[PDB]
Amino acid sequence: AIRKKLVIVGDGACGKTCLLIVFSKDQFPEVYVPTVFENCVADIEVDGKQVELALWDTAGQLRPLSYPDTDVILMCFSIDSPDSLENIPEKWTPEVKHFCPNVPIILVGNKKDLRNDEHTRRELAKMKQEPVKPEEGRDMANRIGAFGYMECSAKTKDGVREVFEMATRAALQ
Ligand SMILES: Nc1nc2c(ncn2[C@@H]2O[C@H](COP(=O)(O)OP(=O)(O)O)[C@@H](O)[C@H]2O)c(=O)[nH]1
Ligand SMILES: [Mg+2]
Repeated sequence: AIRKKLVIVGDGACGKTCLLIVFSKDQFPEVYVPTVFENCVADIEVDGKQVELALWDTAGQLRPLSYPDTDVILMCFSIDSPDSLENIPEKWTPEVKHFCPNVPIILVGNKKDLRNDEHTRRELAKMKQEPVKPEEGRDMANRIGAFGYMECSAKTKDGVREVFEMATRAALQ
């Protein structure tokens, strides 16, 4: 199998750990771990090629120790948090491109299921905000030079497989 290292970064609580666990175990977690700490390698097949994908979780609140030899980056925000999106160019892209200057980035909008959630929309409206729109994610992907923009929901599994398929294709370049 082809072996590739993936590192996932982004604001705390934007769904990184749940995304990794739903992809690798096909089950939304019932217990809380800040970062995946065991069994970090998942299999995936892309265009006939077997690829082993090592999944490196991070705390988004030492962290640069995860960056060496990375083959692809998942840079995440949450669709229920316009603030987590604004931290993409202000915090995460400067850090990732410093330690991983030419590693491909997939920009990922997590928690897609909350875009139409009424509690989410009510909480954001009291701050004069609304959920991130897909056109905003695409614009940000252009801004930071990401290989692609993907939306997903770890809760519903919608788009999860596609995120990692796109990341693997980017890593194989
Ligand atoms: N509604 C919804 N909640 C999610 C989703 N993914 C993760 N979460 C919730 O969001 C919280 C933070 O998730 P976590 O993966 O630990 O975030 P991390 O700090 O970025 O690793 C937790 O309460 C999760 O249950 C999702 O896709 N949809
Ligand atoms: Mg986590």
